[PDB]
Amino acid sequence: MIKLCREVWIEVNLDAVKKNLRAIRRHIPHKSKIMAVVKANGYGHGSIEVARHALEHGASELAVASVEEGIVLRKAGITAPILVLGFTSLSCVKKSAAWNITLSAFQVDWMKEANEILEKEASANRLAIHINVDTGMGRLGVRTKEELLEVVKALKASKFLRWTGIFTHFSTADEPDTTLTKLQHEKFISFLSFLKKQGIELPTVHMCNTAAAIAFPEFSADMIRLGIGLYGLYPSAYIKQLNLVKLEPALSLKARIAYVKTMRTEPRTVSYGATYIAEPNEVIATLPIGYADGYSRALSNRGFVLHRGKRVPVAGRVTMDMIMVSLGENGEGKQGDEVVIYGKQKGAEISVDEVAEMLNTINYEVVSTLSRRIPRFYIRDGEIFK
Amino acid sequence: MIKLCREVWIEVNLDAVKKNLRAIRRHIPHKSKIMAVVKANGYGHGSIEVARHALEHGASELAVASVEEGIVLRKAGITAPILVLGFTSLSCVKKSAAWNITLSAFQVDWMKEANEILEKEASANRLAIHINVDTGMGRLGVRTKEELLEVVKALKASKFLRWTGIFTHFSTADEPDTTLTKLQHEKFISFLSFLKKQGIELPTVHMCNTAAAIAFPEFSADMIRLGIGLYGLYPSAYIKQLNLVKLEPALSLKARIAYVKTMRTEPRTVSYGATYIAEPNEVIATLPIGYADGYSRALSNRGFVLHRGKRVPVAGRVTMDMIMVSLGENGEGKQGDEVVIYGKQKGAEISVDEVAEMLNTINYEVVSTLSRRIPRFYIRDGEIFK
Ligand SMILES: [Cl-]
Ligand SMILES: [Cl-]
Repeated sequence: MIKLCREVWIEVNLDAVKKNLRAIRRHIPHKSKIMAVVKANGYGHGSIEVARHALEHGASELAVASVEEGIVLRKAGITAPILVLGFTSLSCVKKSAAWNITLSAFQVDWMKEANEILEKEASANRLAIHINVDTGMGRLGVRTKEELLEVVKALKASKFLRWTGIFTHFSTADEPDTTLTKLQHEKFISFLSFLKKQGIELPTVHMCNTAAAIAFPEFSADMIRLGIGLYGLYPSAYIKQLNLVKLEPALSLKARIAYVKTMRTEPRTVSYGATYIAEPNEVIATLPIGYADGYSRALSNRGFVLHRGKRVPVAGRVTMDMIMVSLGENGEGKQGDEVVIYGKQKGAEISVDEVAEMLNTINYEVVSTLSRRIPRFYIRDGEIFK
Repeated sequence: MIKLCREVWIEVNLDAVKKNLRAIRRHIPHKSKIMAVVKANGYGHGSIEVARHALEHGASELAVASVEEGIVLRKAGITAPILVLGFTSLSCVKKSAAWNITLSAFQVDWMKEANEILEKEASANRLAIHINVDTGMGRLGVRTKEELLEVVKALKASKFLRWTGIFTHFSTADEPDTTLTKLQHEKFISFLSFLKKQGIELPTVHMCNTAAAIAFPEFSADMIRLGIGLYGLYPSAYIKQLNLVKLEPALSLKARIAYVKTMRTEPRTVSYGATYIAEPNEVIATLPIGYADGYSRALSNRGFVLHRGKRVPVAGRVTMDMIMVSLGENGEGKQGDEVVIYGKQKGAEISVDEVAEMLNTINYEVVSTLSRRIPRFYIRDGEIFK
């Protein structure tokens, strides 16, 4: 069924993804669109297959972190609009227009130089642009209404650029104190209305993320940007509280046992530093995953895996490519049994939220640091492919 | 010079890899060969170009973690012997014999069935095997002198296999207490003395890693396995202190500044959670690197980068694709300046070993978790390619 030389892999359930998008579509207003966020290799899930599926079941645009992530999607066949969320260098203006990637921009001088570059060539490639307004994130974007007016005029004069959006970003919308989130919203609404008093007509307006759309659905306007909710995970434990939308997690991680032995002979030391010594009756099983795959070294002598429906512990330090687990005295286990690292087995579970809690971080980082050297398999309609 | 859409990259200095190989050659006996370890994408440095250079300057063989990692090396034109250090499933016996990859084994029944697979397909190729003996690591390998002889017996009665090595691994050779290292050596030697009193001839013998080649060159036997020393990093502070061999680090990580602004209007909050609030004359700069690249989120409000030879601090939380740093009141900087994240700039340095200490791990983990969406550039005789 699954045949590998080194026996470790990931499974992505695409029937879960479709349900997560149903739930969201049926929460926000009917007049709002969905932009699916698939940067950082689909948050560790794989960007190509998730985008393809999301476009068939409710989304109409995509977002990525860089031009290079967008070009991978065009070569897979996708003709939908693609927006780049970070900052793009002027030396990629010609390539973005050629592949028809939408760029973010917020400076008067960037606009003119990008216009002159496409004018010194020709090509019916007009470059599409979204303007970023910084209302409190403090990362990228324009920050005063006088400055925004200068950028909008510099762009409306530029014959080879085309204005298709304006957005902002909320920095604390996953928290129970809503003070700063409403501040940001008032500031954005006033800037937009100042443009209206001057006779300027507005394109697509977007501002919400996963937490903003669950919590303040009346901020949806034209479009939202759905990210972490696409993959079946909640922005914060607090947003899980409200109990407004039901999501189902899409990823799990598995391996097969490589060797089993009893520690009868001496010495009975295990792994680097010899931080663990076994009984003469203890059974030790070896597994093919290590910290270079993204399984944190801080889980030395601390973590768990599921074998035959029960949790067994890591024994000794984590190494680059393998870990050892203890089956205890008596023992019971064979070369080739299936183990679950994240996910479910019978009626037991080790969830990604649990591991992130144990390591003092967030679920976002646990999934998106899973190495590309692990192969990905996709389930759709109960059957497996790649 | 370097031109990028998203402005972040790695530089790997092959002139430094060459000097590391020379220093090790002069310190060990002349009869002993060198096997270069490039598993896990060359400890994060890139496996292809580093293997090429190493075989041009002293190494005779290579080691990897899995059949798939060896296949990337053969596809780029490399014909040297390649040994898999982990466990390989019988699924890939026919494939390994076709791409001429050497595998480790230590079980009588695995030996028997591997021989059968290649028998029933005729096969002109003979699968090369190395036997792993477990003297104190507790990970994989054979444990008693009687059952090692059954395995030697079975491998010998197998016409489609070829015995080309026997080895073991030291579990504490980087520590001041040399008790256990002396004991494992003693056991390993009496096992081959046992085998030699039966008329059995021995193939290539190897036991040393980086640390045990430096502290005990009299253990070199036929061959050593040079891993972290090749990249210019010391296995421990204790081995670095003995001042026996001089290594030079190969890797640096850089980027360019995306945006600059003075926090004149309100609110002056910076990044998710609003964990840092700026001053109205403070200058804030935005860089394109994040925790999905492998820059740990635990460096939020804690780490540094180098700008114009100064250490400058991360402001607020690390995000998936970007960080923010503070230039101070009326600070000095321009959109496009060069920043150093790991490495040396003007008179300053942030070393990999410092970042590892700050996060309570070892230098192995820091380098081998740098993501593959970051491009690697190679420097040889002081100039650029790839
Ligand atoms: Cl932003
Ligand atoms: Cl081993």
